[PDB]
Amino acid sequence: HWGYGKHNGPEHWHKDFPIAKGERQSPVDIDTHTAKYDPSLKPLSVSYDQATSLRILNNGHAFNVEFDDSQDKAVLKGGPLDGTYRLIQIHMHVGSLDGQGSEHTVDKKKYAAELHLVHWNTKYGDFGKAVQQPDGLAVLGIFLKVGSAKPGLQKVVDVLDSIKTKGKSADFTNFDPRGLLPESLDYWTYPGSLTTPPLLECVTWIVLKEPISVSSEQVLKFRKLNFNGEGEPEELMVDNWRPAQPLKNRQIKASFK
Repeated sequence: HWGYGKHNGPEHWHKDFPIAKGERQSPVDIDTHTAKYDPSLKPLSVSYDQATSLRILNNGHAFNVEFDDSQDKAVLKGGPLDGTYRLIQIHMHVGSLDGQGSEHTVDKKKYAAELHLVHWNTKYGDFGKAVQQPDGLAVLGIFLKVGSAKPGLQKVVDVLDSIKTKGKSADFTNFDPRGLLPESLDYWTYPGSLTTPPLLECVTWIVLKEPISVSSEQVLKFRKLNFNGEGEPEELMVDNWRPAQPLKNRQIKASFK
């Protein structure tokens, strides 16, 4: 399998998934002095009104919240997107200390953590089918910076002990993902990939300019999950982020001045 350690980490990924060395790999560093402001990028349309969360899982690589995507109940539209994209999974990437944790970086600065609200293009029928298309996913990347407690993350924080080890999951209905959003919907966008195996180059990345805040106590608690299964030596799930990949001839655009 794979992970973030020295023996199964980001450097080994290409052996099982040769696309790891692709031309459109994620995450990437967002260079503020080169990213291009595009006046024709429409505003993001987040419609999470009837969102239906299902469960939270510790998959052994990160924890994730899975949603019911049987219909258009929690969708992303607008921005650089054509059509409708359904929310299926929310993943969190976190560091071992405040100075690192995010996968995307801004002028080389790593945020304490990064959330990935993974949505898939409805013209493809489903997620599995969508990851095979260059425009099958729209992933909203949201940075976390230490500050005031975020009500939305607190919902996840309260459940962390139920999913301490790999394979453990818990009911996670009535979770409103709007609570994970910053004030501003301004963003950066570029074509990229999944940041975890299979690393399929299928995503239109939408990385929000404004990080959401997380208290010290909340991040402390997010670093208490384990990569390992119950009964195996404790390996804290920290620094589960893939580093920035080669931008190639790709253009990162900004929806803001």
